[PDB]
Amino acid sequence: TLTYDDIVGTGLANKCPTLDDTARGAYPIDSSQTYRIARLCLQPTTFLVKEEPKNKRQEAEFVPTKLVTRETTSLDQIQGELKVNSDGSLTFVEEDGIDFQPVTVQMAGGERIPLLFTVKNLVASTQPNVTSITTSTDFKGEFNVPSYRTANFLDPKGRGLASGYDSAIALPQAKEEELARANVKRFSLTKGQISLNVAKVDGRTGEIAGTFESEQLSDDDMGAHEPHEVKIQGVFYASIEPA
Amino acid sequence: NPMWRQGMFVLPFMARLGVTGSWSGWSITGETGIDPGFWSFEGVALAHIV
Amino acid sequence: IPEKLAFYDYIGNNPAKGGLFRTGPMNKGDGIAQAWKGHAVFRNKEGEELF
Amino acid sequence: IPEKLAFYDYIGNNPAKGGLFRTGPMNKGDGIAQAWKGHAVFRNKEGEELF
Amino acid sequence: ELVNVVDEKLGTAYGEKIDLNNTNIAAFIQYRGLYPTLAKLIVKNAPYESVEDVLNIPGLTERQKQILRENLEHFTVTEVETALVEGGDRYNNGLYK
Amino acid sequence: MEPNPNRQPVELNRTSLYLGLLLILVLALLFSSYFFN
Amino acid sequence: MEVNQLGLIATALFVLVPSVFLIILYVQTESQQ
Amino acid sequence: MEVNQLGLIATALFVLVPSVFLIILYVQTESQQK
Amino acid sequence: AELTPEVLTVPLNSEGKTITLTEKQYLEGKRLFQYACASCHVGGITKTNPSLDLRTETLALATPPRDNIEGLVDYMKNPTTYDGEQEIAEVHPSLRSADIFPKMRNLTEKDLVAIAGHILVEPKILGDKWGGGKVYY
Amino acid sequence: METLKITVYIVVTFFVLLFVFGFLSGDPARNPKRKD
Amino acid sequence: METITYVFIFACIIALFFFAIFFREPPRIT
Amino acid sequence: ANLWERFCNWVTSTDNRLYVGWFGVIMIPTLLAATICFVIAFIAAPPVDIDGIREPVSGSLLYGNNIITGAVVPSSNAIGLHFYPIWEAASLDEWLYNGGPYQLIIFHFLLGASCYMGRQWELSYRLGMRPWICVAYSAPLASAFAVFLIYPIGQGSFSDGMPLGISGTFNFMIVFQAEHNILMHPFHQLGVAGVFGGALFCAMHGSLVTSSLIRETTETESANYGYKFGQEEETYNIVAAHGYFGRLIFQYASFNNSRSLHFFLAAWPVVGVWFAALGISTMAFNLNGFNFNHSVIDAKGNVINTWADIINRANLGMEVMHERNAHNFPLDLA
Ligand code: CLA
Ligand code: CLA
Ligand code: CLA
Ligand SMILES: CC(C)=CCC/C(C)=C/CC/C(C)=C/CC/C(C)=C/CC/C(C)=C/CC/C(C)=C/CC/C(C)=C/CC/C(C)=C/CC/C(C)=C/CC1=CC(=O)C(C)=C(C)C1=O
Ligand SMILES: CCCCCCCCCCCCCCCC(=O)OC[C@H](CO[C@@H]1O[C@H](CS(=O)(=O)O)[C@@H](O)[C@H](O)[C@H]1O)OC(=O)CCCCCCCCCCCCCCC
Ligand code: HEC
Ligand SMILES: CCCCCCCCCCCCO[C@@H]1O[C@H](CO)[C@@H](O[C@H]2O[C@H](CO)[C@@H](O)[C@H](O)[C@H]2O)[C@H](O)[C@H]1O
Ligand SMILES: CCCCCCCS[C@@H]1O[C@H](CO)[C@@H](O)[C@H](O)[C@H]1O
Ligand SMILES: CCCCCCCS[C@@H]1O[C@H](CO)[C@@H](O)[C@H](O)[C@H]1O
Ligand code: OEX
Ligand SMILES: [Ca+2]
Ligand SMILES: [Cl-]
Ligand SMILES: [Cl-]
Repeated sequence: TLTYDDIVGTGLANKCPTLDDTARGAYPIDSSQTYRIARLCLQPTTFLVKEEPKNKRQEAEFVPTKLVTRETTSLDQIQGELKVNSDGSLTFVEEDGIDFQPVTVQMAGGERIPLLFTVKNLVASTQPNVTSITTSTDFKGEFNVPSYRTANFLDPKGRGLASGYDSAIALPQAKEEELARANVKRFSLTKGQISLNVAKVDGRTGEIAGTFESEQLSDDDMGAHEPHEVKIQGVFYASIEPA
Repeated sequence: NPMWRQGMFVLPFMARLGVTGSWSGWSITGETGIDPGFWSFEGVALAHIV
Repeated sequence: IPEKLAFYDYIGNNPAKGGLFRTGPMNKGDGIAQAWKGHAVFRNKEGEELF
Repeated sequence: IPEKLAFYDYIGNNPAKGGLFRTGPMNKGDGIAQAWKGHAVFRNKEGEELF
Repeated sequence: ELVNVVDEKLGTAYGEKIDLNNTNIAAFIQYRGLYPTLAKLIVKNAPYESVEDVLNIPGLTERQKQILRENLEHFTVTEVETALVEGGDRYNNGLYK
Repeated sequence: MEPNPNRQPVELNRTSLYLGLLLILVLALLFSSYFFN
Repeated sequence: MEVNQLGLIATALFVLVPSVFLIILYVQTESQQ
Repeated sequence: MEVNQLGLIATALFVLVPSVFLIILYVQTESQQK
Repeated sequence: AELTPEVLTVPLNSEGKTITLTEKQYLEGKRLFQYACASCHVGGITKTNPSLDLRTETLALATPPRDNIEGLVDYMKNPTTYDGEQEIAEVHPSLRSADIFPKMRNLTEKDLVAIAGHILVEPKILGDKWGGGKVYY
Repeated sequence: METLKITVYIVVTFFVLLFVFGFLSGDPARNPKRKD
Repeated sequence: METITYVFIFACIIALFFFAIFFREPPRIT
Repeated sequence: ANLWERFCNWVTSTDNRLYVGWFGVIMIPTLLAATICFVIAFIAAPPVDIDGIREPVSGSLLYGNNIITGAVVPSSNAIGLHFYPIWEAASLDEWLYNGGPYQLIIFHFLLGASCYMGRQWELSYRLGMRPWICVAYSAPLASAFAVFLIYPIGQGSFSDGMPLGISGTFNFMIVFQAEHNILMHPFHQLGVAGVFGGALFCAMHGSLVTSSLIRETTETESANYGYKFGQEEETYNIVAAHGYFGRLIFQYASFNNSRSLHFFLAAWPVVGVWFAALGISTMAFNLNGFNFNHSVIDAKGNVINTWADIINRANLGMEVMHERNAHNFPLDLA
């Protein structure tokens, strides 16, 4: 039970809470009660990026990468409704929280891959018939991945979507067709997928923990280039409460 | 696109004797996430300049 | 057939096809190889395989 | 209007628009001039002429 | 395929009126009685299929509905534009004075 | 330092200069086409 | 003509480097007593 | 980077011509009867 | 140009009764506005909430209307949000909150009238510069 | 990184000790004139 | 080519510093 | 003699081609480390996220710079004043992304240059000279401290230290004007009088001495051969020099005491440059240049602009544009 001053600068603030090996119980679901996730935490331990090989034929593989933006990657303080469905499955509907982190990783050879690691607007559901959440429960869901930069962001020549120049002003008489992809900024919105595999349950407290894997696109630099496919693996923590 | 398609002359001599990785993480046989230690291609170049 | 094996069976990789003043990487001539097109089989109207 | 007169009324021919290390002919910047596009008249939805 | 969606939006009713589905909250200061109380409710409860659906926000007082009706003529709705509503931008769009 | 007694003066007479410049300029005239290719 | 763009610097140094070597040697021969 | 294709020869001659002038002068000063 | 009685004549209320401020009144208003208000409202903007300025057209559309002496004096006793719905003395300087905003402790009715008069006269002099922010500096 | 840290700490300490013991080694007397 | 050029000129300057200091014309009182 | 005594003798030896000395023992390794890292980083370092907004700026030659645009870029705003040595990073890749080279370079450079100044004291003592050459060097040293250390401390980040590059220096200067109106600060004004005055007195002194050299050479020889290193006699006529300058202005405006003259040459640029350094070092704590914006008002209350107000318009342009993605709130408070 630690204070800020115990934690500040250790790296522990980017780590999700854990559960003891003894937490292999079952958290009862009373189909009559309303429920919430009062805290969801996601702590990535690995970023993989799918390679883009020269001929489609040979499946491209996800390869390991080097994190260059330090211990700034976790999602936390996320909350929302935990619905009990007709078939006894549960559906988590994310309402709010620190549900995104920009992250840059680096491929072998140095190429940097920024991504907006996120679960924004996550809707994730368990199997049917979850009378108790146990270490057999899984959540599978989809979430939105908005553009890594938001609409005000200006490039190094001052061009932007909701602000900025709309041409390459340093090349006043250049033909504009060849610069259209750089000049006309576009705002991506794509889908990601995540699975949460419950490995530990404290039936008393309503806390669960486990591992996650999500898949999503990386930054496209407001439409300047094609995004990469990213797979994030890590651990998660959630506390469930009667709402 | 191996080294001999790219006009590389000393790279194959480093490779022949066991220097096959870069500090930036790739290897000549197409690996990723390798740690060559000091004796990467860059470490060999630096040693010769010193 | 591995792409690598097919690529060795191509004259653009033969070292006896160069010129004294054709300078630089092999890639500067035929280009940077991207993909094997596959093996071409030629046939005439009768359908006989031709080489 | 003679194309030659229109061309004088264009800033790419103004000698105070260059750079000390932007070298060579004017044609190297804006290009080799081919034709006058004609005089552009801008109007808003009300039909008022704008400049 | 390459169009600036914010400039395009300027050519719709978004460019003429307060778009209940997209416009940043500070715009509601242009008319008596809308800011901050009704402004907050309107942004919180967007999007609206038509301007008059703004009268149906749960928990509006009777006086609020009347203020809303008086200002329907200054409102529009257009399709929600991701670029204008992501980033918390309806509540602070990076512009001050 | 004591002087090094192995030092010798070097010479290039005017004829040698001319012969040498002719060699270089003619080699350049011959090889330049191949360098431009 | 689409010539090799290093042709000019290759040619210029091919001439200048040995020509100047010779000129250096000639001039300091002339200046000897 | 799409640099000016004459920048290399210009820099090289800029360096070489005056440096060679000075070298010529220095060596023929050294070779003068001391 | 001069600071004339005309320049100095401003609405006292919403019915269009006017008051002609004296020069001493104007100058006292400027001085008191600097003392009590300019840390947030220099030049007619609002540093801690730039969406709301002190332009006369803005004040006119406040609820209750604030484009007159009496409206401004009332604001300084009991400030509200722009729609009139919430009283904001706990976070905004007023006579009602002089316990927590001590620079309001000794202000008289005549002082508030003066600050109000400065707020209404300044745009008549400065035009769009008043409440305009850095664009108009 | 730990090995690098220790190495640099050792290096720095070594030089800093040279500086301190160096200036303690009768420095006022290392001048060409009065040596006490 | 530009990078080579800049580094080459720089390297020559450092070489010059070495010769100017260690192979200077020695100061001699006469 | 002891091993230690022989070493101390060598360290402090007056006969080493370059003096070593106790300050030298710290100066040599620190300057070499700063230099080596500077040169490798200027050539080959990848882009650095200076403003902590994941917007990396390319400073190196191999990543698209030339001599003029290239720089070692300041460490990330996310770091602030935190100490970021190599071993605090998870990897060299991270260290490079975050501007680690800049910290390593500046801290070794400032230590090594401080020791350079001590070394100038030290050798003067070993040689039986008077001791204050080091005091003249404290002027440029104090200025390097102002831009690499004191300014970052005041502003709370090394991301606001001067970049190690030519265009980056100009960037620092322009942002400083926008944030401090340094042109309107009297210590920067003293700095300018110091360096313009330094240059004027440099040219003056050189021309006056050169004007009065005693004839010792023929027309075909450089006059410089008329002076032999270590000769006892003065090589020019200071009375003739004074006779010219005294009449150029008036007699009392001229120095005929060479010691007073040379003192003045030292003191003018050195004091002015101390004040330049103290300008940067006190604008570091935001006590800024004179602000006469709207100082002049007409009978009605209309602002009558002066040249100060025109300066203010230029400063506004710099202010609103700089670090165009970094500010979310309306005031730039550091
Ligand atoms: C500590 C010393 C050391 C080490 C470990 C290396 C290591 C390396 N060098 Mg460097 N090198 C060094 C010193 C060293 N070098 C020195 C001093 C020079 C200056 C001459 C060089 C100049 C150099 C060049 C120019 C090149 C390298 C290259 C290389 C690489 C390939 C080596 C190779 O193919 O050798 C092959 C060596 C031989 C085949 C040796 C032939 C031996 C002959 C036949 C001996 C005959 C005489 C003997 C007395 C006969 C009797 C013997 C008796 C047993 C009977 C390797 C990373 C290559 C490279 O990749 O560069 C980046 C390359 O091109 N080096
Ligand atoms: C054993 C020596 C050797 C060999 C085999 C190679 C081989 C190679 N190099 Mg390396 N290289 C070398 C030494 C070598 N290099 C040296 C010493 C340098 C520093 C100059 C370089 C710098 C270098 C660069 C910068 C590059 C290469 C590249 C290459 C590739 C293309 C080569 C090419 O186009 O040649 C062309 C060869 C010729 C045109 C033949 C020249 C014949 C001369 C001019 C004849 C001179 C005649 C003389 C004047 C007559 C005198 C007559 C008198 C006696 C009377 C190839 C792998 C290229 C590559 O792809 O890099 C990835 C490349 O970019 N090299
Ligand atoms: C009066 C002199 C003069 C003028 C005004 C021109 C004008 C022109 N020429 Mg011509 N030219 C000249 C002399 C001149 N030329 C000479 C002497 C030659 C033989 C070298 C040429 C050969 C030439 C060619 C081959 C070409 C031109 C072209 C042109 C056009 C483009 C010029 C340009 O890009 O400049 C660029 C100018 C600069 C980048 C300025 C150089 C600044 C120097 C490097 C500063 C040096 C500083 C110094 C070292 C500092 C010392 C410090 C120390 C004391 C301490 C322009 C109409 C171009 C054209 O379009 O032709 C159709 C073209 O292709 N000219
Ligand atoms: C048409 C009509 C009417 C015609 C009539 C013309 C006529 C005959 C007029 C006569 C009447 C008359 C005289 C009228 C005067 C009118 C008038 C006042 C005009 C204005 C003139 C004017 C404002 C002049 C400006 C003077 C001025 C600013 C001078 C410079 C002063 C100054 C700041 C000097 C620097 C200070 C200083 C102490 C410098 C010394 C540092 C220095 C140079 C060191 C170098 C140095 C110095 C040495 O000393 C020697 C030795 C050596 C070695 C050496 O290194
Ligand atoms: C409200 C009122 C109160 C005012 C108080 C203000 C406080 C300010 C303190 C100022 C007083 C200090 C005077 C010290 C004089 C001095 O230096 O003596 C040392 C010598 C002795 O003079 C020499 O005098 C010598 C005799 S002796 O040394 O004095 O004994 C003699 O031999 C020689 O010929 C003669 O030249 O003075 C000189 O060399 C003359 C040079 C002229 C002045 C130089 C000092 C200032 C230059 C720096 C200016 C920087 C600002 C510019 C920034 C860019
Ligand atoms: C900062 C701490 C402030 C000081 C000091 C003063 N005011 Fe203010 N003012 C401030 C804010 C954040 C707001 C908006 C509050 C809200 O939620 O609506 C205001 C608003 C006003 C207004 C209303 C403007 C309008 O267009 O309706 C007025 C008339 C006003 N303030 C006057 C005023 C005076 C006279 C002050 C000194 C006595 C003063 N304010 C101080 C912030 C701050
Ligand atoms: C960019 C390409 C550059 C190529 C550069 C080539 C460098 C050429 C270096 C040649 C140097 C010749 O070296 C020079 O030799 C001469 C004699 O020849 C020496 O001269 C010595 O002998 C001569 C002749 O008896 C005496 O008069 C003289 O007093 C004595 O010093 C010089 O002291 C030496 O400096
Ligand atoms: C003296 C050599 C020191 C210079 C080392 C440069 C870093 S190493 C360098 O890094 C790049 C990007 O990470 C890679 O693309 C490249 O293949 C690799 O050689
Ligand atoms: C002058 C360069 C000094 C930098 C040295 C970095 C050493 S790093 C060191 O190098 C070894 C090489 O065999 C490896 O085995 C080891 O795993 C690696 O960490
Ligand atoms: O980081 Mn560089 O620059 Ca000193 O102000 Mn704030 O922060 Mn940023 O902005 Mn303006
Ligand atoms: Ca499980
Ligand atoms: Cl900036
Ligand atoms: Cl901010």
